[PDB]
Amino acid sequence: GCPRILIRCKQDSDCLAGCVCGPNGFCGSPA
Amino acid sequence: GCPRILIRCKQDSDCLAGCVCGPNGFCGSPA
Amino acid sequence: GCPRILIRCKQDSDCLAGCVCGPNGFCGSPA
Amino acid sequence: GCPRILIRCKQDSDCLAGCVCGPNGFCGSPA
Amino acid sequence: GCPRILIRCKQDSDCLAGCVCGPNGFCGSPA
Amino acid sequence: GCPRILIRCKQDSDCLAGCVCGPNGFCGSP
Ligand code: NA
Ligand code: NA
Ligand code: NA
Repeated sequence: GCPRILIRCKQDSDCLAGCVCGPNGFCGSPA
Repeated sequence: GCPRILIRCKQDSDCLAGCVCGPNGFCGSPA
Repeated sequence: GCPRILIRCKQDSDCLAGCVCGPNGFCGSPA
Repeated sequence: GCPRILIRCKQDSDCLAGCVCGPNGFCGSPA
Repeated sequence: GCPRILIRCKQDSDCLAGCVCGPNGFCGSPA
Repeated sequence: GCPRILIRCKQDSDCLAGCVCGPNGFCGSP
């Protein structure tokens, strides 16, 4: 799954492996 | 999954969620 | 001390060395 | 530019390269 | 523009914003 | 002290709070 470090993002490729960019503008797991 | 950031460790609890302290003294995925 | 990177957690072992999982679900110093 | 990881700071040197300490005590891009 | 945190990768999307996955299997700045 | 995340550095200001740029070229505890 996605690391739980808070990282702001605008798109999914901004995030670490396993993550997508959530509607809150942070990297998160895609569940 | 363990995050793939390189983190030096002594013991498993030094590591982020999903990780253990591997043979080579870095955090990594179990086995 | 606990590094001042914001990381969400469920239990203490989710956090980096020096940190515990606070009642707000973020890593921090046991102080 | 400053990495978009949430990191608390009291002064710019607390942050990663490219970053300054913003008005709310987190690391961010200058200006 | 790539943060200088050492992160191992298999593909560019594994890396933070501004980074690509070098032939070295680490996140780094592109050309 | 300093987090044990590997961060490459040229100077101390490249590092997180409590850290300096050590002779190994990485941020560490002073
Ligand atoms: Na831990
Ligand atoms: Na710094
Ligand atoms: Na990415």
